[PDB]
Amino acid sequence: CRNRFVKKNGQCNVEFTNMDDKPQRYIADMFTTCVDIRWRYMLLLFSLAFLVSWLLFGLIFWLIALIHGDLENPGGDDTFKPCVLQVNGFVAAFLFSIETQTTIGYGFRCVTEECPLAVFMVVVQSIVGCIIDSFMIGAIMAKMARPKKRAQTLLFSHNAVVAMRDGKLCLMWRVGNLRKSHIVEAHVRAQLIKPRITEEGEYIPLDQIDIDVGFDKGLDRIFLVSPITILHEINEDSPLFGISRQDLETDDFEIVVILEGMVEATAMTTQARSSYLASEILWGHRFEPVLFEEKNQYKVDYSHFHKTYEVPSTPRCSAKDLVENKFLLSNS
Amino acid sequence: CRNRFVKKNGQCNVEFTNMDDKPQRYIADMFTTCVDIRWRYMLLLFSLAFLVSWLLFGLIFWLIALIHGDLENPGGDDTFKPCVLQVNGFVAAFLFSIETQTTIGYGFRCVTEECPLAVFMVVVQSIVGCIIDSFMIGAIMAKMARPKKRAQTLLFSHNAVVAMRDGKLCLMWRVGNLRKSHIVEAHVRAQLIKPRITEEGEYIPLDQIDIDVGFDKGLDRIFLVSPITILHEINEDSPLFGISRQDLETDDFEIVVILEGMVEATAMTTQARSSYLASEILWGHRFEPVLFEEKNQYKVDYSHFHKTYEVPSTPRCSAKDLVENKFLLSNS
Amino acid sequence: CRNRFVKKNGQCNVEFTNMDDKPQRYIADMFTTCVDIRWRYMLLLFSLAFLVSWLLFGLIFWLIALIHGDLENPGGDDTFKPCVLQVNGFVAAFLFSIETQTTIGYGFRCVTEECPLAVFMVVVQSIVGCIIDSFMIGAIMAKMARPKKRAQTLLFSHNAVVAMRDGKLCLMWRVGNLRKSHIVEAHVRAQLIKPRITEEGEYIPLDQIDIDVGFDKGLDRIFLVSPITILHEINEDSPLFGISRQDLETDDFEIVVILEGMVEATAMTTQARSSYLASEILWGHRFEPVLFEEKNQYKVDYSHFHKTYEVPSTPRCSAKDLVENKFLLSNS
Amino acid sequence: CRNRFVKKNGQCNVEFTNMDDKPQRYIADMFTTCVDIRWRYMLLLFSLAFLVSWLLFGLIFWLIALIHGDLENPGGDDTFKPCVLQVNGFVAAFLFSIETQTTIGYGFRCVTEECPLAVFMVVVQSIVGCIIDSFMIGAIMAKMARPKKRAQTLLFSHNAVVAMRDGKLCLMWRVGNLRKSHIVEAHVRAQLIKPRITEEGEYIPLDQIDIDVGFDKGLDRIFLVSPITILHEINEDSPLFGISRQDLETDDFEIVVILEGMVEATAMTTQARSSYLASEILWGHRFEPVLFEEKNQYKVDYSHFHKTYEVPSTPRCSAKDLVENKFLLSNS
Ligand SMILES: [K+]
Ligand SMILES: [K+]
Ligand SMILES: [K+]
Ligand SMILES: [K+]
Repeated sequence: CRNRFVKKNGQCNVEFTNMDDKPQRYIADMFTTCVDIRWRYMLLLFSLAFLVSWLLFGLIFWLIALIHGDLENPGGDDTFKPCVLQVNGFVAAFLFSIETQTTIGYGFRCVTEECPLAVFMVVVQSIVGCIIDSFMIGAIMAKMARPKKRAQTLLFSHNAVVAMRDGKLCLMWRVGNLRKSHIVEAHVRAQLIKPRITEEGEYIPLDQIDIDVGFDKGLDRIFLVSPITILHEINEDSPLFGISRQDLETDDFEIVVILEGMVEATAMTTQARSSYLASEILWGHRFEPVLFEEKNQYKVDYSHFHKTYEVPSTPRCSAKDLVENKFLLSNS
Repeated sequence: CRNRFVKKNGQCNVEFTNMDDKPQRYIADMFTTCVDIRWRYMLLLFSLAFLVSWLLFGLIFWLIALIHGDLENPGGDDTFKPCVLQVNGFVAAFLFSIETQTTIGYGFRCVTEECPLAVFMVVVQSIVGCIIDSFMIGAIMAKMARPKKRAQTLLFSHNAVVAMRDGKLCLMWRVGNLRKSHIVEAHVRAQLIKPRITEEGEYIPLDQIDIDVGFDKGLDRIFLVSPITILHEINEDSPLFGISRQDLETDDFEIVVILEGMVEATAMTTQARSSYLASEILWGHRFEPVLFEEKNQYKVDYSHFHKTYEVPSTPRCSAKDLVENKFLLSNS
Repeated sequence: CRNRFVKKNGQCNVEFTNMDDKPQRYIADMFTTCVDIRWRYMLLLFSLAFLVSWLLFGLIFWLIALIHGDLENPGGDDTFKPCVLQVNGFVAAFLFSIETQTTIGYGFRCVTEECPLAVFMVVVQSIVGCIIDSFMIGAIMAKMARPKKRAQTLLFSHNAVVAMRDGKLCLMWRVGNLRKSHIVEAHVRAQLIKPRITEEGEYIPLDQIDIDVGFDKGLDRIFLVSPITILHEINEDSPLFGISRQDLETDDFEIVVILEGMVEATAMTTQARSSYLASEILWGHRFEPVLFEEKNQYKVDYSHFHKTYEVPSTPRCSAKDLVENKFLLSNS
Repeated sequence: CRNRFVKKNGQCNVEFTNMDDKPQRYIADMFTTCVDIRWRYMLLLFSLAFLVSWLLFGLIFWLIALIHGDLENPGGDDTFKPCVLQVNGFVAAFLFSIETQTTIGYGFRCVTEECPLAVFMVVVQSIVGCIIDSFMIGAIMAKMARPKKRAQTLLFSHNAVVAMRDGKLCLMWRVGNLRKSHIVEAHVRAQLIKPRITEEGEYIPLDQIDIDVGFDKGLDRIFLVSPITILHEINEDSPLFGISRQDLETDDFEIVVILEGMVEATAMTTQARSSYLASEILWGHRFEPVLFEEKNQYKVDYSHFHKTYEVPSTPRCSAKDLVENKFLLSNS
């Protein structure tokens, strides 16, 4: 009866455990994780970094002010010039650190030509400042631009159907584009998922078996404007070959459907997924047409996308029987 | 007689309606939309964000100035130090907010060490400032760099022709590069569009049928320097197999041509398209050569690109007849 | 005798003329051109933009200062507050414009709360400022990162050779990686270039004919660490099938070799090219091995890369003859 | 006995020498190198650039201050206005240079309307400033984002095994994903590495021979969630065809395994590698299942990933013998 390996939203149902090296391997790939975490976390993270550099330098400057004796003479006089003007304490040293690294530079607190170490520190802090910004930009740039978001404007039919097209019995499901932007170099893939035991007695917890959508003839490549109906012809080499309408309400297995393509604007490949259980496949049905001609253009009614209608003319046996039977009649 | 599913510019003629979830699905993919809108909109949008953060913080600062009693003593004295110097009112609080977030920091209005909340607010606003900038950069970066713009320096012939090459009857159309930059890993695809009814009585509003350009042999991949003429050999497995010159002025259908490749500079796939109606296909014609040798290099005259000439030697029947007839003569 | 369509550096020898729409099509694709121009031009271009916005706003501010009467009272007094402090003339108005847009904000020239138009202008200029920066970043980012630069660390043999390998006569040329960085998902392509006339009497100025490197079997995909020798087996379906050693010093044609792959760091496809004329192909030679085992690793001597040695055992006739002859001996 | 061409981490064991043009070819591709060097080097490099521009301009400003006579009158008076206020010497000129290029602009040192050359210099320095930043961003952006880092969250089995599946003798190794992020458009490749001599007596130091993973049928493409076991069927066309269990402890050769795919977030192809020596291949073993059903989802125990168990039922001869023998029994 259960269960489902890929959910309908495409989300995969599985978890990794006892991975061992996970910590040290994630440090090297660390950038990859950083961009998948919630915004608030990536942000708080960066503000944490800012805050830390501001405090660090602030301390240096305050230390410098303390030792130089600026805390007691922040503004100096004819006989005395402070390292950095107007640093009277911690908060003052803090403010100056921020003003410097942010490049606001109000100027009320200001470096003088006196201390080479203060000057140096400012130099270092400036450079540092650029570095952190650069990381933030890249991170934000990257995360903002993730192509997996496009998979949410792509659509699969809630069900898959089996039915005759041009003398052949075919498993079909539908796909559609919810944006007027194109999916470039798009193509599809399908797989039958279920556990099995090889004739040698080897148990495969879940075997993934290719469902042929026409890859060989280059037919898995699609041009997607209006919703396309995807066809798997069930034949000798099909994993569904010996399955009939009654085997559908009995058998336990899963079909996984994939759509890969490039977001038109960024040319970044996105991968959309969904799944049909044997109990989500409608035998003897056909998809309702979503496309019609309004005279000087075409329109797509998306409310008909998921809808199917009964075709009582449809055979209830397997392709296998269907074929075999043909060769009794034709054989006699 | 009508109509056309893809226009000649490649623009697709169709519209989506009754999409349902459109709003909630567009929010998750929201970045994808943001980059396709007109510049002025993306910009005004960002300036809207800036303006909003400036006003927001300005209010905070003004509120802080008001309560602290700075509005009445903006410059302070020996006994009194304001939260932020020189904020006498709304506009002053506004100016300071901008100066801070932009990092101009003229310094006439300046934070003091007095209020931790003012200090904090400045901290927050600074961080915020970086965040908005980062988004703007990414957005601008992205939109500026869109690869679909390259499709406008790529070219299709205004017409397609049918004619004999090396003993075979072929549908041909032409493609060309208008930049001296290359289209990397380029390849082509073709499809016949028209409504049809399966032998089972199923209506397909528009069926998309592959036109073989040599995909199987890897011949759909092209190296495009000078204009290339693309050939579809019309044979047993061709959708045009049973079509003759007279069927061209009668029949209603459409041929869709695609060119996919990578912009040399960004290596981002662009997809160019165009279309030929049965009435835009010239039977019995041939393309005028645009390439000639000037002795130590080659030149392309692009004014000859679209031009075709009559070949009266050309057969007016279908490949089907042509073949079948060959097997009467050779059969007798 | 001449000439060469692709030079040895990969540079293509051809020019486009009479393109017509070139100007209006380049405006839409305008970004693509901007990144291919020399640095100095892209830079001067941007500094031109900066300079133009600084001058524009400077004028506005100066106009505002003039009308308000600030030019005569730049510092104001108890009874008079200028729009922007310390603007006494053109250069002053200019300096302030720059200080504002650059966010330096020394603060000597500073906006006051008086003029909403000055304030507004500052607002506008700030926003504008960000916009130009963003473009510069993207442009610089893009151009700096162009993948076509990697093609200069990729290498082709100065000559191609023909010779026997495992009982088959093969055209071979060599390729090599000059960086320890990998070329990801790399593959090769070859083509024979030369003008020809179809049996129908149609002249093709230059026909491009695929040279099979094993694409069908997936053998055109290579893993390139040490230099690889690329093999074209000359057989029935080869365009070189009927060519012998003597036809090489006579015939005029060209072979074009391509290597496509992804720069490991940016995963951006680069395309490297080179060319062999019939007179650059060495019949009866073999490449000198550049790889040898030094015991706990391997080394590549690149000075042997281009070198070839004579194999007098090599047949001087065409594959065609070679085959045909085999079937006399075996036929008698 | 030795040695290994690709290490187990994927690192390649080889070195390039006598490359000749290496310096001039690396200058054109210079960006590619810059991003592979250690952070500290790329950073120090950039800080070097900053420091150099600060010093350069500082000198100009100091020169200008010197000649104008500002060094003796940094603050000016009613009758005298300095080029740049408050530059009394070298360090002062330095500080101002930094303040300007960084856009901090404290304002204590400030340009006046007096010198057009000082003004000009500031203009130039500002523009320059933007330029360097832009490069730093791009560099940091790029390097931070390198897709080769993802290959460290991808996994190969420590050993490869040979064993029967569904009546066929197969070489198998395992692959797994250590992140819950997907590897998009992933596919695999395998190759047998070893030196050989063609029947013509030509020595190939290392020949790379394709191991068929199902490329022809499109089966080399995988959907990787849980660890997949990769199968090479050993048959007539297999390079391992004539190899038996005893040939494994004798022969010296290497098998190289590759996994190519796209980092889900950036859609940038990464290439992962590893290697199995004839002595790292376990004949007669089978992989321990890492996947099991916990009722409403699936889990992967990664500690079982590398583990194999003995299958005494396994034949010790080559596929060749195995086949040939079948045709004695069936032949008699
Ligand atoms: K500033
Ligand atoms: K200032
Ligand atoms: K600033
Ligand atoms: K400032």
